[PDB]
Amino acid sequence: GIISLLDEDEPQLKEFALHKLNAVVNDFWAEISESVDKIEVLYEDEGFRSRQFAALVASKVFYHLGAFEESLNYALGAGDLFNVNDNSEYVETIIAKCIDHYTKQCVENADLPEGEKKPIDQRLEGIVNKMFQRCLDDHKYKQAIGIALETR
Amino acid sequence: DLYSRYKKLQQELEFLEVQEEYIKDEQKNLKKEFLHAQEEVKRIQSIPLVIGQFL
Amino acid sequence: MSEKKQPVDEDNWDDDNVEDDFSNQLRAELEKHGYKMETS
Amino acid sequence: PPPPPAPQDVEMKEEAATGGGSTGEADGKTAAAAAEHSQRELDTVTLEDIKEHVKQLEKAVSGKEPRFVLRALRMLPSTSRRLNHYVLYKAVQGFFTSNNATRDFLLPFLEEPMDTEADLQFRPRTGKAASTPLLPEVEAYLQLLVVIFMMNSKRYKEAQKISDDLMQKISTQNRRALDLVAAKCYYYHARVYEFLDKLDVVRSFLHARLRTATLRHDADGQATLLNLLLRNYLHYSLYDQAEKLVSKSVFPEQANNNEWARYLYYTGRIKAIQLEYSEARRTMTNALRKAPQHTAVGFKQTVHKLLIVVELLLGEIPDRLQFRQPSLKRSLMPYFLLTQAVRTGNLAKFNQVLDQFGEKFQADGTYTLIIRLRHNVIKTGVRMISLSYSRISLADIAQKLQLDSPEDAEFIVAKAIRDGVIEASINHEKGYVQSKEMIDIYSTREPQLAFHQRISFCLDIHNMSVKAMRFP
Repeated sequence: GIISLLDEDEPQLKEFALHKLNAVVNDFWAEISESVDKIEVLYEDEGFRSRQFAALVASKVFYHLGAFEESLNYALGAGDLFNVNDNSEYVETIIAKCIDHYTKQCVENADLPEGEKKPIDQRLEGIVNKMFQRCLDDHKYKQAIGIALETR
Repeated sequence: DLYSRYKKLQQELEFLEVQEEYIKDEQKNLKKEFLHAQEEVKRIQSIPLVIGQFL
Repeated sequence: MSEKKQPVDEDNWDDDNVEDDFSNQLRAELEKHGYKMETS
Repeated sequence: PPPPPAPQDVEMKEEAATGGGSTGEADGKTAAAAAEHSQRELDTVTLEDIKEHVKQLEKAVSGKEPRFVLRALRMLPSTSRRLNHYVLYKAVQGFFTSNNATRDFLLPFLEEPMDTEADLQFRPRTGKAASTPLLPEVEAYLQLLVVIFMMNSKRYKEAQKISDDLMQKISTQNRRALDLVAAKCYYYHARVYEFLDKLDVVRSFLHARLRTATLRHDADGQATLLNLLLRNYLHYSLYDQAEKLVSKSVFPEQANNNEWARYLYYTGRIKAIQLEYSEARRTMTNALRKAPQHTAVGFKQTVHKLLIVVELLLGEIPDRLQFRQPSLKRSLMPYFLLTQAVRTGNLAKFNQVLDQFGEKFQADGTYTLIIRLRHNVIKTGVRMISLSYSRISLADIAQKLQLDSPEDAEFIVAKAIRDGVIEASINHEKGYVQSKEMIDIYSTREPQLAFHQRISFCLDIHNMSVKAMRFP
């Protein structure tokens, strides 16, 4: 029971709840699954300026429950500190599914002549052009042309 | 060889996908022809039966 | 197959299954079941 | 010195299969699981659990673990000469003087198969080198100079978690050997960790170890670590069964065929302690008939005493004696009289069995039985007598079971209608039940409702036997 401590309708107790989240979220994996609804309340609220972190622990708990397309939605909603991570489970499986959506999206939009596409959501392209520079400046261009395969 | 080591895998994969569909249908037709074989065992006789004895 | 929590853990006896279908029922008593005749 | 040749033989028969044979069954094999030496080695681990493992005493001290852990090398095809080294070192135990080099000198012995050479690439040899020495050390938990070493040996097995998580760098399915060994050794982890105290950060160890086995290698790890997590949440306070209520991802191939049985048993104890009669007794029944064999002496017995507690709580149970091991009789000296107190309707005996055996009832520790067993006695009464007579009176049954008033008999009959056993109503003037039984209820279209499930279940098992006929 860590979400009933949120009747203070500012983000300034949502932040103490998140300071509880990033402390004991793996123990309280049972707890947030009911709190999916109020995490949605946090994402919908533009006045909640920590909505980046709302989508962060959203994709965390959906990575726990096995949601993956909504892990993609709130993975894009997570922000700029999303792609930059070097972690070996969470961030690389979800950017695996994300740039898998990028290549299947570029296939479907390569199957879609002259526009009318689904646009670039504002947190794609990050590790595309950032791990792409790892592949480039690691001086083997086979990934650098493998993306050119994958985008058509 | 990160350019075609992993992409030639689908090449000889599509084909046994199709044979994996295919041998099913060949089994679906050979039951028919098995029934035709079994019934065509019995078109010549066993109304007009003659009598010998085994030796 | 011991792989679980457990490494810390018809003479007169199948007649006792019907007799524990009978233990709350008429042990022998033989007089009661012979004297229910003559009270009327 | 004539008996230690039997561990000398079975030791080489084990790692011949494991090392050389399952390394060749790892090189290019495992189309689904062609590592049949993995199941052979789990058979030999059950064989070392039947026997003494290798060198607990064996008329000497510490012979094999300093010996065979050297020089594997996986090289040019004269590594059978390193096997000849392994074989012809055996003049030391028979002829020479044995010396103590286990449980203290093992700390560089585990680093010997890495510091010889770049031996090979696969992790089942590493899991071999940290399991096949160290599992012969765990079953001697005399807590003096032996359990801190089980502790550190399974810290090396936590390094085996590390070298399970970061070895082959993606997709070489050696988890169908290492999770098969790791099921066993993580149960022994939980055993040795909870021989002393409850495990606290080993909970997060287990959480992240369940996390890493999610999709990339989801083979025998998820269900076994979930058994670990379930018995963890079972032995201690009961807060995170809502985790199974929100994250029910519990359905593998149900591979080990007894893991699934005892898994359904443990979650039957869960639904027994949450609240259930029906679903809990049917999964207890399915685990009961899914008892694998009786080839393990009296291990079904205590666990069955705690299994059919819910059937005792049904009230429709006779004496349970067909299960009774005669060595269980001296422990069911409470439990036999308890099911006798189920068959009897006495109240003073209902509390005098408690007053006589509350300590073994605490050994059960599941007073959910006694919080509803009085209610079970009155429901046994209402089932019997309401199946017996058509228009009974509430006074007859009431002052036949000592109720002393009409209105609590009314509340009994009312909460029995609310619990829905019989039609029985009240000829309301001062009570005095007017009621009926129920024959001519229905008998023809209603069976053939359930016959859809009968024969659809049959055709499910038809197609399952088809997909099982697919295997040879």
